[PDB]
Parts: sequence; C-alpha cells; structure tokens
Amino acid sequence: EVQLVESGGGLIQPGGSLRLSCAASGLTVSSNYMSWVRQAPGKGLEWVSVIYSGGSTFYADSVKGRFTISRDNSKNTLYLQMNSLGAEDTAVYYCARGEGSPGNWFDPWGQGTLVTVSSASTKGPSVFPLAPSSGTAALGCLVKDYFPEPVTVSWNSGALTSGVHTFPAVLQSSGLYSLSSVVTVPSSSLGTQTYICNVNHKPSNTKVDKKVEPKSC
Amino acid sequence: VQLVESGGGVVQPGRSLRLSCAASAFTFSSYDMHWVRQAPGKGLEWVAVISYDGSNKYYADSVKGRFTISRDNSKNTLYLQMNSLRAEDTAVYYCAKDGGKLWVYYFDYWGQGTLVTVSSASTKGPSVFPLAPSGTAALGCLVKDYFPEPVTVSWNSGALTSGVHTFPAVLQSSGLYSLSSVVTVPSSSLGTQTYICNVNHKPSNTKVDKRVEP
Amino acid sequence: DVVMTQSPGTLSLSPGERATLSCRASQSVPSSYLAWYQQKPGQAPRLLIYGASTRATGIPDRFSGSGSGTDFTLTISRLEPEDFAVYYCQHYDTSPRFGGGTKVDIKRTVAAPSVFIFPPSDEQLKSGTASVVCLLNNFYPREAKVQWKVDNALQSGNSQESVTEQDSKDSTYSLSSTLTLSKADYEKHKVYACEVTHQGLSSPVTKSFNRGE
Amino acid sequence: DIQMTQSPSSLSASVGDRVTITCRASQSISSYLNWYQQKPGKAPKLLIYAASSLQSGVPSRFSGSGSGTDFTLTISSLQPEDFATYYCQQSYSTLALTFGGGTKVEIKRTVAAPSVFIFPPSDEQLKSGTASVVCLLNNFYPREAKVQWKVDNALQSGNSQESVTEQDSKDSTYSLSSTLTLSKADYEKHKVYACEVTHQGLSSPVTKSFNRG
Amino acid sequence: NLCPFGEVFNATRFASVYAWNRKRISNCVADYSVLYNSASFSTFKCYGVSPTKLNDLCFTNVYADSFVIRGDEVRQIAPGQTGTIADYNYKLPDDFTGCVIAWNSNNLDSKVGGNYNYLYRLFRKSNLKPFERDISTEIYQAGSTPCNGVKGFNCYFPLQSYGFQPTYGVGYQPYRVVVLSFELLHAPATVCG
Ligand SMILES: *[C@@H]1O[C@H](CO)[C@@H](O)[C@H](O)[C@H]1NC(C)=O
Repeated sequence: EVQLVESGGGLIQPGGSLRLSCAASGLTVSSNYMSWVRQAPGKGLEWVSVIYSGGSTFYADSVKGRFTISRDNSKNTLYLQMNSLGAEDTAVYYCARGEGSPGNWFDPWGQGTLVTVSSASTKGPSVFPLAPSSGTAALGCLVKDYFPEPVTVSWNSGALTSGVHTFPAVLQSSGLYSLSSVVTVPSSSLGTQTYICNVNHKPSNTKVDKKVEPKSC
Repeated sequence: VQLVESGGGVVQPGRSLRLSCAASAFTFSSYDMHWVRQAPGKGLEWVAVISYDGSNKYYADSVKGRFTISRDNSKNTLYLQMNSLRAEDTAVYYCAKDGGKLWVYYFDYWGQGTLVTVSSASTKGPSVFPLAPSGTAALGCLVKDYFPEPVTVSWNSGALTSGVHTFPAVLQSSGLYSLSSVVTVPSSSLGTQTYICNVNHKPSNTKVDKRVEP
Repeated sequence: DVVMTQSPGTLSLSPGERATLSCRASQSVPSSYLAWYQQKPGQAPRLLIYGASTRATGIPDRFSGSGSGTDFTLTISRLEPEDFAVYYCQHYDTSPRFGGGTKVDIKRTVAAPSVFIFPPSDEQLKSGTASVVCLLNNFYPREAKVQWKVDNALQSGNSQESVTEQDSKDSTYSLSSTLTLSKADYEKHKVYACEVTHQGLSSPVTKSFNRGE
Repeated sequence: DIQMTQSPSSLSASVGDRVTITCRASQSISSYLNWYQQKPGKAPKLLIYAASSLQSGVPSRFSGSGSGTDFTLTISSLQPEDFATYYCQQSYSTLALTFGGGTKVEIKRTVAAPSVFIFPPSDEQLKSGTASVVCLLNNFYPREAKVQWKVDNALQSGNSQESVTEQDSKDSTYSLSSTLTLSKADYEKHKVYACEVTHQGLSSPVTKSFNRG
Repeated sequence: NLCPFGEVFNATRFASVYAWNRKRISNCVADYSVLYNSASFSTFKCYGVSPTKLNDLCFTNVYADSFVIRGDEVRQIAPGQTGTIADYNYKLPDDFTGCVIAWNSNNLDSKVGGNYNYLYRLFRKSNLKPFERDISTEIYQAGSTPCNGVKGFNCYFPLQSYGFQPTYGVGYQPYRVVVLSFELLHAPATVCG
C-alpha cells in the first residue's frame, strides 16, 4: 500500500512560481531521502533536487537558486517550490524515495504531474461523441479546444478497458489541444449496452461524462 | 621595507619563465612569502606561498603542478618558477610579505609587480590611421595589429597635454591588440599647428611618428 | 563526474528474441553504483535492476543485468510485447545521473488497418464547427497514408493526424485523422470520405458517409 | 570554495563624504577579513587586517568592522587620494585565499553631455585591406553611455569594441571610443555610416554620420 | 620528546568514516615542518590557522582524526559542508580551526575483488554535532511500522559498504584523511611547535 501521490501541476506564466506536492503513504517523508526527477516532453530523465532525512538539501545546477525542496512532517508530504519558471522547466515532475546511490535507489516513484510554462490561458475542453454507424463497431469521444495538457479519458468509469485507444493531443493551429478516445466493441451490444466516456481536464477541474449512442436516421 | 621584482616578460605557450623578488629592511628568514597575480582588467588571485625556511610550499589549484616557489635566506630573495605557461596566466605578478600579527595569511607589504604576457604571437608594429573631422574638432591616431601590451602614445613629443584622451586596447578576434588615441583641438588652428602622434612599442622596439592632416 | 552513454538509441526485436542494451562509461564505475529503470508509455519509471546485476522486487526473471568497469549490459531474454518501453541506466558520482535511454520497439506481422469514419455531432455543429474523424485501428507497420475526399475532391491543409504508441499487447499502431471545417463549409458538401492505403491492404480502402443520411 | 561578494561594484562620492563598502562571505570566515587598496597601475596596499585592526601607517579615517559573513570598510572623511579600487580578502581558508570583486570609489560630479565625433577610415587603411570607423564620446558623466552603430540604418553589434578612459583628474569626466572594424569588401558594399549616442545628459539621441566618399 | 604524528599518518590500517579514529596528542613538541613535507598529499586545506604558523603556536591538546572516504567525498571534510559524510559520519564546525589532509590510498585500501571493510553511515534521523561519533548499527526505521531489529521493507541496515577496486575512477577510489584539531582552553598548554 505504498503510494506517492502528486499534485500542483498545470499552467504557469514565464517568470511565475509554482508548488508541487507529493503526499506519501507507506513511508515517512521526513525519514527518507526524497528526490524530484523531471522529464521534458520527448526527452530523458533529469534529477532536480533531494532532501535528506537530516534536513540537508541539494539541487541540480539547472535549477539552483530557483527551486526549493521542502517537506511537511505532519502532512507527510514532499514539496517542490519552483520560481522564475521558463520554457526549459516545462516537464513532467516525478517525486521518488531515494537518491540513485547504492542502497538508496529511486523507489518508489510518483505518478508525476505536468508543468506547462506558457503565456497562454487555461481553457476547459468541449466533448463531442463519435457515433457508430449501421462484425465489430467502433465509437469514441472527441475532446476539443483545451489548454494546457493533459486530459484523461476513461470508458464506463474504468469498467471498459479492452480495445480503448486514446490518441496523443495535437496542437491545433489555434493554440488549443485536441484528442480523440476511441474503443472497439461488438456490433451486437450497441443497443443493449450504454457507453460513457469520462473526460478529466485536471488543469481546469473539468470532468465531463459523454454518453455515446448510435444516431437514428 | 621594500620588495623589488624582476624577470617578467613575454613567453610562448608551454615555455618557462622565472620571476624574482628581493626583500630588504626586515628579518626575511622568518617571514612567509606569497605570490599574487592579477589579469589585465580583472581582480586579484592568490597563487602560491612558501615557509620561512623554504621547506613547505603551497600552491593554488590553478597553478598546482605547474608553478614552483623558492627562496634563498642567505641572500634575502624570493623566486617563482613558471613552467608550461598558458594564455590565462597572463597577469601582473606581485610578491607579498606575510604579516605575522595573525594566525592566518595576510599581505601587509606588496611589491610593484612585473607583467608576464603569454602567447606565441609575434611582436608586430602599429598602423596609424588619422581621424579627420567632418563646437570644436578632434583628431587622433590608431594603434592596430600589435602584440603584446602595452603601447605609449603622446602628441607633439609631449607638448600637447590638454584635451588628449588615450583609450585602452581591445584584443580583436585575430589575437593582436587595437588601441585608439585622440585629442580635440580648436578648428581655427588646423593648418597652422602641426600634430604628430608618438607611438612606441617596446615589445617590438618600434617607434612610429605619423602626421595627421585633414 | 562520469558520463554514461547508452546504445543503441532504438531497438527493434520480435517477441521471443533476446534484447541486449548497453550503458558504456568514459571511466570505470563500480558495479554497485549502476542501476536500470524501465519506463512504459504514459507511466512513471520503475526500478528494474540495481547494483548492476541485482533484480528489483517483483521484476520478472527475463530481466537481468551484468557488466563492470566501463560496459554494463541489460538483457531482456524471451522478449514480450509488454516489454515495449524506454530503459535508462543510472549511476551516482557527485549527483544522480541518468543515461539517454534506449527505446525497445517490438516487431510483429503485417496487420491491415480497420477503418472507421465519424461524422461531426449536431452538438458541435450548433457551435459553428464540424470535425470529421477518420480512424485507422490496429495496424503495423506505422507507415500509412490517409487522404480526405470531400465530394470526391482531395482535401489539403485542413486535417491533422495522431498516432498511438505501439500497443502493449498486440504491438500495433492506431491513427486518427481529424478533418476540420466550418459549419457553413460543412453544409456546402454531401459526401465525406477518407481513403486509406497501407502495406497490409492490397488496394486502398475508403470509408464514407453522406451528410444528412 | 569561499566566495567574497562586494557591494556595490562602484560608487561616486566627493571629498569629505562618508563611504561604507560591504563585503559578504559565502560562509562564516570568523574575523579573518582583510581590506586592500589598489591605485590604478600601482600595487595593492593593506588597510585593515582581521576585520577591524588598522595597519601601521594607514590613516585614521580608515576603519573596519563586521564578523561571520558581513563585513564593512568605512572611510570617515574621503580625500582626493582615496579614489581607488578596494578589495576584501578572506583569510579563514588560509590555503585557499580568495578576494572580493572589488569596489571602485569614483569622483562625483554633474551630468556632462558627451561631444560626439565620427571618423571615416583613412585612405592609408583601405590600401591595407581593413577599414575601421571610429566614433568618439568626449568628456561626459556618468560612465553609462550607449553607443550604437547604424550602417544603412541597420543596427550593428559585434563588429565593434568599446574602450573607456579612466576618470580625468581635472574635470572628472570620462570618454568612450568605439572602433567599428570591418573588411574592405564590407566597406564599399554600403554607403551610410552613423554613430548614435544615448546618454543621461542628452534630451534626445544624438547621431553623427557621414557618407562613404 | 616529539609528538607521535607518525602513528596516525603511517598507520597500516585506517578506520571507517562512521567509526573514525581520534588520537589525543599531549605533552610533547610537535615538528610540523617534517610532518607536512613527508608524503605527497592530494588535499591540504587549513582553516583559522596557517601551516607555517603552527611551529610558533602552543595548544593545550592537539587531536588527529583519521578515516577513509571516497574520492568525491573529500570535499565534505571542511567547515560548513553538507552531505552523507558530513551529516551522518564526520562533521566539522563552522568555526573549525585546524587542517584537513587527504591522500589517494588506492594502493593500500583497494582490492582486485573489492575491499568491503570500509563502511559509511547511510541512514540517520538527524545530523551529527561537530566531532560527534556514532557507531550504532541499529536497524533504521524509514516507515510507520517499527523494525524490531530485523531489516526489511522500510527497515534498513544503517551502514553501507564502499567496496574499493584499484581500477575505479579517482572519484570512487579510497582516500585516507587526517584532520588536525587544535584545542585552545584556558589551561596550561602542553603541545608546542
Ligand atoms: C612515515 O614514514 C616515512 C618513512 O617511510 C617518514 O619519512 C615519515 O616522516 C613518516 N611520517 C611521519 C608523520 O612521521
């Protein structure tokens, strides 16, 4: 039951500040080496900072002077205060226990949160159905015109997982993102099974449930 | 209490150079001695140190395994052997007597210092270009494509003092230096008063006088 | 400070083969300081091997690490479609350092794509925009051509594509092409079609619908 | 390594004023902080050793204080000969003696307007192959003056190198010379050569220009 | 008679950093000149006092601490430093007055198969006080559930092995360190230069 749950990501303007959280269960943050590891889109892993159980903190040269790692023992939560943010800081930030040294590796890791540094504004998504027509049928949801990333789409609150395909978001020429989530189902279950896609745009707290039904000609 | 240095000069990269520094008017055989350099237009940097008897020697990390410090107590003198010299070592080297009033090192007396310039560039000469005007006017000379520092410029063999401005040199992309020197004169005495700039390049033993006329 | 380098950048092997991933170093590094991490698409990195050779808890036996000094090797014997991920080596000198990573693509048999076309919703049309979506589902390899034809006229400059990663179970790709028009432009035409050419298709497949029907 | 930070990097004060220079240390250096004075072209001289002890022969107007990480050098009454550069040097790390950035004490005066003059490259210079355009700023204050090269109304940067004379001993004014160095092939390519000057003592940017020929 | 610095420097075997040795030197005449020009040292940094000034100074007691650490960890043996070694093994005060002397000992403390006799303390709840030695081997508790002396999940043995090998890079090679501490009390001094 060891989990590292992260929060605090999203959109922030260049030069602004942000504070990520890493709520732990199964280990004591104040008693462990706790690190932050980020990953820029399409790029590799980079160690950012670490805090010792005794209190000492260390930072990578690419963030020294701008980031401050801390913890709250009563809440058992790791924090990373990020200041003077620029484009080079747009990445998925992971927290992990350890420091990558012998007897002290990165384990376990958090699910990671995405920090997007841009001058644009947060915009909630619109969800439209992709209706099947008249062996196996395909239906889906079109999530359009949201910013920033990410959005997560599930089907029937997790009850439908086989055959689901959620495509990467494409940056439309309007500066807003758009993706589609499709799933293939047997044609016989179109009229006797309800299909609902569950769209969650975390940066705007937008949770949309869309029922996808065949259209009557 | 005086300290007199010598030995500085021009040296090609990788070669060697030995500096000296003679002390006077104090018990030299019981004081520690230092060496401190300063790059042209930069700050000070502690280099090395030697004990009173000369047995202990401690160097900075930038010259370790590369410079060597020594002394002779029967003569009251100090030395600094500089081997495998790089372009970054180009600086004015001072020797410093260590004040003995503390448990730590501090330089209570310095020497006038001697300039050490490191590069393989040949000792060339200046190219004087007149700066004709187009509410006083201005005329000057140019000291370009020479190596190394410095160059001395005067006007009318030292007769034109007021209104003169000699600027520092800048190391252009080639590696040689370029220096500018001007003087503002009234526009009335342009064809009556003669102006001749005196450029001297001691590293190359070159003295050039050039007329500046509109 | 020791710089590690992984090779190759990408690896393409069929299921059941033996994968060999390298992490060479400029200087000699203790084996006890070497570790490997697996990161699957959309997930966090997972500790795979630590101490150069010791396998992490719950890691299948088919993962094994070896090597010492300047050549550390991760081996994935009996390769599986779910092993599709990027693998990083990691070490510590004066700070934690990761390698560039090695992608492991998984070869598989040619698969023709199942094509589906989706008209825009009336809900979106009321907003003033029409998004027509063409779906290429479960194919291999990635090379596929999608052409939009509106009233049998080839469209250009008003469609964007998106491709999924290799499927963690069947190692296939899926593609969605979205044609975007205004509501006024969408009503001006009747037949909307996307044509698909793929290696697994002997002839191009076209899926179409008539607006209003 | 222990870094010594001085503030400010430069100051302008008149005779009789009270000057206080600050020198901070990246870690506690106890009380081992020495102050030095270096005249332009001369060797440094010791002023204060061990934070507050006055060296023999140094005037009574010099005094030091501070402990741990913050240190101060104070000149109770500035004198015309006290205009120089002042370094602080920590001695806590006796085998890693580091200096401060330095604080140059300069003469304060009224804001003076620069006399801008432009000079075309001589005929003896075009015979050699190079071509330098020199622009002069004569007798002004403060030092902060912007020199901009415009060749055919195109902003030039990186083709010239500035140089400033030290504060004059008579009227305490500075001077600037910018040497726009370019080849002969780049000289006859254009026509207009201007020199724009932006200074505190100018209500509008002054430009001195000429035409090639 | 002379002070026994040789027993510390020329010692045939050194202590682990977590259980660092300390020799109290008293009632003798210290010959620092011959001591500092004996072997060749990779690191020689003094704080609050100069190496050439020690011959003229007297102290009540002189301490000589000795241990072994990694090459990349020698930078932690200095005033105002942090890290696994300075926080959990050997800590110097901010106003430390003494000298830190270290030299590469790859030829003495590294084995072809790996020398796992030199340990350091990896886990500790809090930082050490200056000149504090902690030789505990109690199982470290990194979680809510207590360990009860058995290493397991969130239950770690506090000490970690170095494992030196002669062909490692210098950052991973063993270094022997001697720290000279000069205690000056309001008592009659017994050690003079
Ligand atoms: C260690 O032994 C060498 C001779 O092997 C000797 O020269 C040196 O002085 C000794 N070290 C000390 C601290 O006495």
